[PDB]
Amino acid sequence: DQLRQEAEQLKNQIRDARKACADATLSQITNNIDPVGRIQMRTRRTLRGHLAKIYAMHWGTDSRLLVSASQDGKLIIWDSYTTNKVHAIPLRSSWVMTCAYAPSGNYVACGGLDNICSIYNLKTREGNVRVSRELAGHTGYLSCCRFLDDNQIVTSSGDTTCALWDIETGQQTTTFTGHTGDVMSLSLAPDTRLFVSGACDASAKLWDVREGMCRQTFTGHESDINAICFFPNGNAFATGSDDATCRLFDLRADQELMTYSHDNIICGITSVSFSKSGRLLLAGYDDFNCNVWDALKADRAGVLAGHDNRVSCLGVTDDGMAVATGSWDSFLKIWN
Amino acid sequence: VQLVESGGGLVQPGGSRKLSCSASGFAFSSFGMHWVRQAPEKGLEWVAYISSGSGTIYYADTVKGRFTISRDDPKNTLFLQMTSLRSEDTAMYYCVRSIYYYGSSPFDFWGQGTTLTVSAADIVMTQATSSVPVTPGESVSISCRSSKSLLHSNGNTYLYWFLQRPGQSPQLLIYRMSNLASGVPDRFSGSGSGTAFTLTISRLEAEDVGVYYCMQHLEYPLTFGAGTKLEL
Amino acid sequence: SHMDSEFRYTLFPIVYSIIFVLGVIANGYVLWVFARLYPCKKFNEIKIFMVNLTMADMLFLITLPLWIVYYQNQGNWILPKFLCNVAGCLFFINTYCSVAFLGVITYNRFQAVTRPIKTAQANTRKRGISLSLVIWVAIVGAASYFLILDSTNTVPDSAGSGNVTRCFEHYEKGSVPVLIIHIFIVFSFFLVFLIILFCNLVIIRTLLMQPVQQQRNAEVKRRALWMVCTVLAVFIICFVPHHVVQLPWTLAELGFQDSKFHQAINDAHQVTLCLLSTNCVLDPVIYCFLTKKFRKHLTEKFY
Amino acid sequence: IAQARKLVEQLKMEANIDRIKVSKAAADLMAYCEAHAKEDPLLTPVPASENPFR
Amino acid sequence: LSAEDKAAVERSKMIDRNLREDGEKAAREVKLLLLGAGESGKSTIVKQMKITGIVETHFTFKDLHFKMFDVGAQRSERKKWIHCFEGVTAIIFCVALSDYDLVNRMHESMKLFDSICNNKWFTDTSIILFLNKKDLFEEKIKKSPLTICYPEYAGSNTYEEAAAYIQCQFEDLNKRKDTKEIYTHFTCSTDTKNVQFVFDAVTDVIIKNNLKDCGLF
Ligand SMILES: CCCCCCCCCCCCCCCCOC[C@H](COP(=O)([O-])OCC[N+](C)(C)C)OC(C)=O
Repeated sequence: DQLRQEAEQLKNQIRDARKACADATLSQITNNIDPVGRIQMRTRRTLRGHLAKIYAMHWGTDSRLLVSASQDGKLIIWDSYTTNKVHAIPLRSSWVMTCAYAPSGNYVACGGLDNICSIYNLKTREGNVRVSRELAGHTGYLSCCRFLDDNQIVTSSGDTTCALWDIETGQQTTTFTGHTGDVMSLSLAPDTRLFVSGACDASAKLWDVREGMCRQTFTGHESDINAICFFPNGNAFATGSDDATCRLFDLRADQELMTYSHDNIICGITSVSFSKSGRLLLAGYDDFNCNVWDALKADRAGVLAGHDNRVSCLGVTDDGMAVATGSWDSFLKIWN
Repeated sequence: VQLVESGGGLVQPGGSRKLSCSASGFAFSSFGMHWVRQAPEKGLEWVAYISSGSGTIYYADTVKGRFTISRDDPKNTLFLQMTSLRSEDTAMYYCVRSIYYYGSSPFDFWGQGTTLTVSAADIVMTQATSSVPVTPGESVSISCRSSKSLLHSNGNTYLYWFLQRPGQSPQLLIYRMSNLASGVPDRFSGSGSGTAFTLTISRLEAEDVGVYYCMQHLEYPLTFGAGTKLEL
Repeated sequence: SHMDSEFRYTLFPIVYSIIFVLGVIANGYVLWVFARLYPCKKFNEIKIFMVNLTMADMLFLITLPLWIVYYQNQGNWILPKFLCNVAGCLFFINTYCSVAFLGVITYNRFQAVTRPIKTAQANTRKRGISLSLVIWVAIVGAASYFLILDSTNTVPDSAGSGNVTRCFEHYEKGSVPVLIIHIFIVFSFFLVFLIILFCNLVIIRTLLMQPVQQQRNAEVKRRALWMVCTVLAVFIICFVPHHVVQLPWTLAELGFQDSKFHQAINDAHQVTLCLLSTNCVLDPVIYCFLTKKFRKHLTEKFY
Repeated sequence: IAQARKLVEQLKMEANIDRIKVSKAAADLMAYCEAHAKEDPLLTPVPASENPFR
Repeated sequence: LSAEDKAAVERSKMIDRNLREDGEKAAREVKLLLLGAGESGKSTIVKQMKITGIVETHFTFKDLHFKMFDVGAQRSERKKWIHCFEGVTAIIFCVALSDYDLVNRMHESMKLFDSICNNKWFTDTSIILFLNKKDLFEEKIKKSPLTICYPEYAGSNTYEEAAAYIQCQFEDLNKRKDTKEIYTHFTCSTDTKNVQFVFDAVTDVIIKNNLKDCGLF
């Protein structure tokens, strides 16, 4: 009976606490910063060969090997510097939705509507990629997956709960619960000590890999969260939802700092990515193109309209030399 | 993995002979195959090669025309037909496996080999060092001088160090001089610039006793080294 | 030859010029769309035949000005003597390959409508390319003979220098080769048409079968029927009169059958070539500009 | 009874988080940006002689 | 300008040929999406047809292959995984007629049908509505008045009329009728004919696609 009143009181208390820190807006601080100007990129290489919609793609720790995932049931390993296919992993479930690339380059994860995360080992004595481990136990479609080490992987499912799986064992080590909607995105910090998850509740929850509890819950959106990307520094992150507006949260400020939205954009944000310096925010939209925003002084710096279908995923290399953009048109283009 | 060679023995000069290399324990269809001969008390030498799926075949100009290499993926067997055999073809033929892609390690596994006795422009790999007795517990340095600059435009220099133990088949010690093969201890380092290369062994062990071969993989006319024998 | 209609010098120039403009614009648009819409993944046998038809029509148009100027010069050829044969052969090879491509396209449509399952689960690029190359090579080989054969003739005229050098027309007393090729074309064309008519009639019957159960694709079926009927009517009205007047006119000019109604047959033959060019323009319009997307792209641009 | 209890527990735990002024956060953000501005191949152009994408 | 990259290019072209072969092989297989308000209507047809999350049933009929994808176990948000089946050949929606007096069930079925029919991705996808449980419905209609489900049903309690009224109410949900086709049919546990019905419904869409590709429509 009194628990709901106490919850409302705590909500108002945290609201007032966050408001007390709202001294000045990011624009008031960045007024002294010069504009970035027009940013025009060139499609250096187009990676064609898929026979279905490309839904997910991830970059490796070498800036040359990138994994792709489409609805055709194939996982292609592309060599960025030569557009050559290195490996072609056949999938048992063509309904894939996410893909990951291990930091060392020896394992790649894949999941989707099968409620199973399949790990494939690339470094084997044979000449064929074999299944390492099949992690099962989720009651929802796998939305995103990212590796922490060679024996641990964080996976978000469409059951309001995330899970940390240990590969060599195959069981769950930490179940992160607290969401009220289907978890759609995951982004791990550079230190791999804490990761943020965006779900279908207009809220992004931060989680630690060891304890297993929610530290901060950032709100402000008005629709389902579809993309999230951690800031290179590791103390902030951007989140894009179907409301046609990206929002930057800071773990230290504990609230929003600035939003990215234009009156002409009315569609959702499917993917978001940051540059090496964090000054350029890449945003993939359903208008068959991607846009670049200034992280400090919100302004659209350029457009990467080079696809015929929705831009599924975006990826910026660790060195920030090029940007791989995938779309449902079966093409993955490398802009630079 | 397993590669068994058959068809060796005493062959008359000028006769025909078919050698069969049976493979097992891997995707034979997705691995290129090489033939590397080794005459009695002499260095290695490449003979022929087939790529994955028999898409590109290569032969050595020294024995071009007389050797016919073919593959059988359904049965996973590499056939080598030889006609007009001369007194120089007497040697032990090794059936080597390889694979080519970004980060690959070619020439990983070498077959046991088959002995065959017959009764009766290229990149020269100058291996000045022939034999050097070294005591255990000390550092060893094996030099390799090449004729042509193996440093390709892309950057990755193609040069392979192999080690052959007495009475055993050689194995891939180092590929590209900067990446160790799966199964080699962390005691062999490579350092190469232009045409000079050096293999450094920190701690010598009994298993390291053997002949070292420096083979360049810049042009398909592969030429092996002379050999560097060590002792325990 | 002596039979010379004078209205052809005043009729062909402007008609041919307008046809050239319209057809070259249409072929440029069609090539633009086919190049920037259908990648290697989206090239089927029907699309291969359609792009070959576009190229053929384009070549025919590129050749038209050479005859426009000829007819503007009172049927007197001034350009080199070899360009005359070049253009005369280009004209015929383009027209007759276009006819063959239309025929094979109608045959493919027949196969797809009658046997949808057996056609939707098969690759046709190989057969399409093979048939295209075979037809092109055959037509080029047939035209090479008349390319090397002298086709110019000095016909006198009522003037001090009336030695008009006719180009690919007005031949002298009968020439067996010309009759042979004319007869050949007439026969081949008629055979192809009998095939096209059979295909179109079978498609019309299959569409208007009126199933006992509720019709699922009423709108689709009606649009397909209208397009097929339009294409068939255009092809008929444009080509059939040509080949009716063509052979009898040939026989009359070559002196084999100097039958009455020479001037009437000649006049009926001039409007038939007019129809052939009008068709060259109409075919791509009715084929591409109204299929599924050209209307969509036009609306998008205008919207 | 457990749902609301966990809810209030999470609320108070999030309320126990430290407070920081947004001005300092923006200052740190702009400092990190200007510190790595020269190391951004996208923010600033890069010669093709060294760019790995010819 | 290559020392050993030729082998990598050969491998790449070979795996490209392999992917192309697999694509052209999987391009001649019909894809069906099974949906329903309850397992009662879905599992009956799943087991009636010939030979974890999603369930893939592959069956061949008259040299034509069909892969039916059942996503009933996926209780997550449908809006986040329904877009994957945009290129589905047809949507087989099963509804149990013997469910109006087993409370509201038919209301949820109609809601789901309207949601999947007027969706952004299924603007032109064909829908085959299988009304199962014919015997139980004919048996219970005599006892339970149909007015409980349709308060505006001013008719007789006979089957040949109540079934027609239900079919009309289900077909009146498509706000756009000229672009979509609804294949309504009644079935039971011993019909064995639904295979031919689905085959005809798929051949219709195949003929439509051929007319589109052949240069018509
Ligand atoms: C599938 C359909 C038919 C397929 C068979 C295809 C075979 C292709 C044969 C190639 C024909 C080569 C040309 C030699 C054909 C020989 O044409 C000779 C002329 C041209 O007759 P015309 O119609 O009055 O031409 C005047 C029109 N202009 C002057 C504008 C050109 O005829 C005379 C004067 O007797």
